[PDB]
Amino acid sequence: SLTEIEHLVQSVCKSYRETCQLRLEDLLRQRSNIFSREEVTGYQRKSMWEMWERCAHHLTEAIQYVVEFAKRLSGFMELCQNDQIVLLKAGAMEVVLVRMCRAYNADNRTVFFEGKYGGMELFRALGCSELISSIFDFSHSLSALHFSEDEIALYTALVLINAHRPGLQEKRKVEQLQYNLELAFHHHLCKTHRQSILAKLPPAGKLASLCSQHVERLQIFQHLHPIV
Amino acid sequence: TNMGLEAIIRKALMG
Ligand SMILES: C[C@@H]1CC[C@@]2(OC1)O[C@H]1C[C@H]3[C@@H]4CC[C@H]5C[C@@H](O)CC[C@]5(C)[C@H]4C[C@@H](O)[C@]3(C)[C@H]1[C@@H]2C
Repeated sequence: SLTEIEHLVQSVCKSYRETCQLRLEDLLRQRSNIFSREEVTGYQRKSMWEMWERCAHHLTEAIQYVVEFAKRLSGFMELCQNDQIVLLKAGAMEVVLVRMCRAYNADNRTVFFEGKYGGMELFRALGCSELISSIFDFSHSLSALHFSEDEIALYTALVLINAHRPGLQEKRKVEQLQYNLELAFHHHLCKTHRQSILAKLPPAGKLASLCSQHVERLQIFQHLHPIV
Repeated sequence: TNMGLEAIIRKALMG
């Protein structure tokens, strides 16, 4: 029924609100709170390992909160563990980078990072200017579309719930979950007159891979660096 | 297919 589709939309939004780490209103309220030049210089003078370690902890924390998101979605716990692991492996870092747009301010090209807004410059010590620039771009393109909370909650669910990921054992059970979300998302977009937004979405697979690679690298090499 | 992420995700799925 119509209210049944409406139920699932509000419940995906609920699950998103509960697992999104920081509230949008807090993020929006803190736009004026910007790192000073002194504070920028502090981050830039950190060792490459110090800065990577911090950001990998954040990236890790983000992935865990996407897992919590997935756990609350309708049929996810009912899938076999193998499928749960396949969907989250293939999908979580992409969800993380889409969530990231909410902490991005497109007016001043800054992002909320450890309690204040800062630009690309903050992340010089990472030694990956191109990756940082690309992620800022992706965030900029996402913010421009001016997602509702519902749009993000539903779109990120669809990033996860995908019956096309290699190595599922129960494709059909994923397909039903994916279709149900598609049906719900389609109704919501139609009633809001937002059908066209998903045509405009910037490519996220490559970037997410590189974030995932870096996370893997830091854990792999942790014994050649100071105790965490 | 990255093994770093799988470990985080496995650990997170418990409990
Ligand atoms: C390669 C670099 C490493 C550092 C960084 O950018 C990418 O990693 C990025 C991953 C981001 C988080 C993703 C989840 C978001 C959920 C959302 O509801 C609220 C904001 C959250 C917590 C984001 C904050 C942001 O500062 C980050 C740590 C970015 C950081 C600037």
